[PDB]
Amino acid sequence: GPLGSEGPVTVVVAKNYNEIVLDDTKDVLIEFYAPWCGHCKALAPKYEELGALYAKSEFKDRVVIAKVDATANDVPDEIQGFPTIKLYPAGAKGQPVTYSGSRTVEDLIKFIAENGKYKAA
Repeated sequence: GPLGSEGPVTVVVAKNYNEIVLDDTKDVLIEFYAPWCGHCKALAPKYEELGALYAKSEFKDRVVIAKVDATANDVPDEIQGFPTIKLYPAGAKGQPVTYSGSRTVEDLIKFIAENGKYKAA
């Protein structure tokens, strides 16, 4: 009620980065960004919306969309910059998709269900 915002997306830190992305029993969506980057700010509200969208509405107990920062944490995966979007298909621990630049939200959603093994959408 009084507090509806705050903590909208799932949090993934080096302390639980592996346990999460590893979870093949469910759909995982990790997005890396920088707290100083501007382009990331615009993608912040977008990725945050769709995140909680299915995270609780459709795949409440099947999908997990979290966002990590390149400042300090696990992030074993390499990055050219940051504005990155990876999707781990449930059951396929070796087929993470890599976005070449988010253009819209409709594309990010259709991707999770397209590349995602669980079809989180």
